[PDB]
Order: sequence, then C-alpha cells, then structure tokens
Amino acid sequence: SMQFSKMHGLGNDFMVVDAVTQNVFFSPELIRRLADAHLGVGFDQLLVVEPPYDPELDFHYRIFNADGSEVAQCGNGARCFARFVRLKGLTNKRDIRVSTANGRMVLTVTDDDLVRVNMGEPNFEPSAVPFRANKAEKTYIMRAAEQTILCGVVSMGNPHCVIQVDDVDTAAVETLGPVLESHERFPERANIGFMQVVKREHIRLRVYERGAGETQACGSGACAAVAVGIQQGLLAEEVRVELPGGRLDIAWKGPGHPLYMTGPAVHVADGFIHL
Amino acid sequence: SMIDDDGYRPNVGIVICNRQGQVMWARRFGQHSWQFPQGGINPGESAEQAMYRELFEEVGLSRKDVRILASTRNWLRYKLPKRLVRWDTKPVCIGQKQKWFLLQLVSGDAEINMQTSSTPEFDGWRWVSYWYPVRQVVSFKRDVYRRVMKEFASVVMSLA
Ligand SMILES: Nc1nc2c(ncn2[C@@H]2O[C@H](COP(=O)(O)OP(=O)(O)OP(=O)(O)O)[C@@H](OP(=O)(O)OP(=O)(O)O)[C@H]2O)c(=O)[nH]1
Ligand SMILES: [Cl-]
Ligand SMILES: [Cl-]
Ligand SMILES: [F-]
Ligand SMILES: [Mg+2]
Ligand SMILES: [Mg+2]
Ligand SMILES: [Mg+2]
Ligand SMILES: [Mg+2]
Repeated sequence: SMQFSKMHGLGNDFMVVDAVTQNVFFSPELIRRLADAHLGVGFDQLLVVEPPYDPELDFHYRIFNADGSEVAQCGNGARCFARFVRLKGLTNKRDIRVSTANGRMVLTVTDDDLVRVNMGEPNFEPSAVPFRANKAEKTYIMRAAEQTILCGVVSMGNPHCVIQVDDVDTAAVETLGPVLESHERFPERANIGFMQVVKREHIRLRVYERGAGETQACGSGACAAVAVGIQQGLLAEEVRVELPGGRLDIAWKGPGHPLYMTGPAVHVADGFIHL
Repeated sequence: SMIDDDGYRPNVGIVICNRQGQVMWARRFGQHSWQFPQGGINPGESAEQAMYRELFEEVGLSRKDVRILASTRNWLRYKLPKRLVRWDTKPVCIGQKQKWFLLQLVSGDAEINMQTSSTPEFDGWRWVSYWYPVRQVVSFKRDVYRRVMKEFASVVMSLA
C-alpha cells in the first residue's frame, strides 16, 4: 500500500508522495486515477518527491495536475515539499537543495517551521517587465477606462502592476483588474495587485492574475506588492502580507539584494492507498 | 564454494558516510558505472570480517579509519540480469545475497586509497548526497539500495 500525505500550501491542496523510499512510477493514468476523489485520493496537485539527479542536490520533486501532466510553475509546492521531507525523516537539513521542472532552489526551513524561498532581485526596469514607459519611476500614471490610476510596476520574473487601495474588500478588482491586466502598456499583460497598507510592516492584498483573474494566494504578487511598496518608501524591510489564501512574509533590503518570501505548509493528513 | 543452494553468493555492502551526511560513491574500474563497495564473504569469515577485508581491499580504509554505525538485519537479495549469468560455471550464481554496513569515516579523506590490491575494483570516488545512489545505481540493484538507504536514513540524519 503506497503511503501519502495531504498538505496545504499557498491555498492549494497537495497530495504528497515519498518516491525516494517507495518504488512508484506515476503514469498519467495512475495520476488521473489518484486525482479521482472517489476512486482515488483527490487533490488539486500531486507533489512527488524523488532522489536527486545531481550529486550536490538533496532531492528532485515533480508536480502533476489532475490531468496527469507535469506542471512547471516556479516555486510551486516548495513549502510543502520542504516540510514534508523533514517531517518524514528524509532529511534533517534546514537548507534543502532541490531541483524542479523550473530549475533549482535552496529552501530554508525556519525555527517556526515556515519555509523561506529566495525569489531573486526585483527588476523595476520597464523594458524587463515589459512595460511601456521612457524610464523607471517609483510611481506611474495610467488611464484605465475613464479613470486615472497611480501604480508601481515591477517584474519578479513575471510582470506586475501594484495599486494602493484603502480597503481590499472595497476594491474594484473585478472591473479595474481586467482593464489593467490587458492594458495596452503591458504588451505581455501583467498581474494586477490591490495593496491595502495597514502598517509599514503589514499589508492586505488581492491579485488579479495575468489571464487567470483573482486567485487565493499569488506568491509572486505578494513579492511584487511589497517590492513596489518598499521602492516607494511606504514599507518596512519585512512585511506581513495577508492574502485571501493565507499569510506570507516578505523581506527585502532593496536594490542590490534578493527578495525573500516565507510561507507556511500545513500537514493535513497521512494515508495509504493500494495501487 | 560459497554459492548457496538457491544460487546466491553471500556478499557484504558498504555505505560510508562523512560528517556532512554525504556517502562515498565509487567508479567501477575501467568503466563509467558507479556504486557502493561490496564483495564476497570468503570461507570461514563472518559478514563483519568480510566487510573489513573488502573495505581495505577496495577503498584502502583500516579498522581505525571507520566506525560501524549500523548494519542490516537479514539478507537482501538481488538477481543478476539473465544476460550476465554464467550458466556454464558450476555451481551457477544467479545473484547475490547481502548484509549491508553503514560506516562513518572518522579519518581524513586522504586515507582513502583505491589501489591497495593487485586487482582494484574502483578507479575513482567522490562524495554524493545521501539519496543520489538510489537513482544512480544500476537498475537490478535499485530495490536493494532503496531498502538499505531507507533503513540507514535515521542513523545518518542524526549526525547533524
Ligand atoms: N551496466 C552495469 N553493470 C554492472 C554494474 N554493476 C555491476 N555490473 C555488472 O554486473 C555483474 C556483477 O556485478 P556485481 O553484482 O556488482 O558483483 P561483482 O563486481 O562481479 O563482484 P563483487 O560483489 O564486487 O565481489 C558484472 O558483470 P560480469 O559478471 O560480466 O563482470 P564484469 O563486467 O566485471 O566483467 C558487472 O560488470 C553497473 O553499475 N552497471
Ligand atoms: Cl535559490
Ligand atoms: Cl586494519
Ligand atoms: F568484491
Ligand atoms: Mg566488490
Ligand atoms: Mg572485492
Ligand atoms: Mg572479494
Ligand atoms: Mg568481489
């Protein structure tokens, strides 16, 4: 009987499998069966932990969707993965080096059992967003419908446009979101963040994702909002970010430094299923 | 001979770890496949005696270069790929039956030496991360390696 766990990170339900000490091959058919809530286990995504391909890494892991395809979205599943391998005694390291479909990472498990990820250095150069503007500004003006908006723009590897609001619950995420997401000044569209600054160290956030609309926990959007807020002199070096899906903590010493994102992973259950 | 009635050669395998929790990974002489050291128990020796002998023969480490941290309880068996069985050689050996030892290297890396013998089995080595061998070992040994590394994990994940 194959052992598995259920975990929750970034507002997503993961089924998580130790494929290091268990001998299992995840065919697309097996995956789609396991995704079935009645025939199988049921999950948003399947996270499979494997031995490393590189002798200097600790593990490799893959993420599969319910269709049975491997998903390659940067940092996806990282927090559950890091807590899973420690919880199951596959490692005792606090700095875990892992390869994924998107490259490699060093994940750090903190003393509070949170997982910190190095997200790289934010880039504010409009050309790298991409964003249509002559030179970088801490704030930009944009016309959106017959309304004008101030915003910051940054790339965390993907494009972001961050707008200050007075309350995220009373934000026109659903009308202003689409208008800016495909605004003509974003030739590749952009994720639209609505940032309510509670304190220099505490924001609330909703994110209208590029192409996907509002989601529960957009990690790169949390990073982008805090990076913009810091670049604008509004935010401290370490910021609690409250999202619909939960809480992240961002830390950034400003240009010249990488930005860090720290998040929880909940171990929801263990189980087993005969294959 | 040592071949048992099922055709299994008694054998001892060695997982050598350092203080960083890496394990020693050794290249088969004149080939490009890598593995842990292992070797046959000779007539009249215990598993642990064969282990120390093969250890010095293959890796050049003495009793005082290492500490025994653990060993597996019972035999773990793997079958040779049918293509590699020498059916003409009496009694026929279809695989090996192994007791595995977890050793901590307590001396410096310089004490490792792969040429103590006339017929060295390895011509290179390196430290690799603990689970890397489970992927990289040759397929017909993978089930044994998976079980060995699973059993030894708690001991290694305790040297910090
Ligand atoms: N491809 C591949 N083959 C391997 C690997 N490891 C072992 N073999 C082959 O499997 C056969 C037996 O190997 P093992 O079970 O490891 O045992 P042995 O090395 O024979 O003695 P030992 O347990 O150390 O005392 C040999 O083929 P022969 O019997 O023809 O001897 P050969 O190819 O050497 O001419 C090895 O070459 C590997 O990692 N990759
Ligand atoms: Cl990294
Ligand atoms: Cl000796
Ligand atoms: F040998
Ligand atoms: Mg040998
Ligand atoms: Mg030998
Ligand atoms: Mg021998
Ligand atoms: Mg031998």
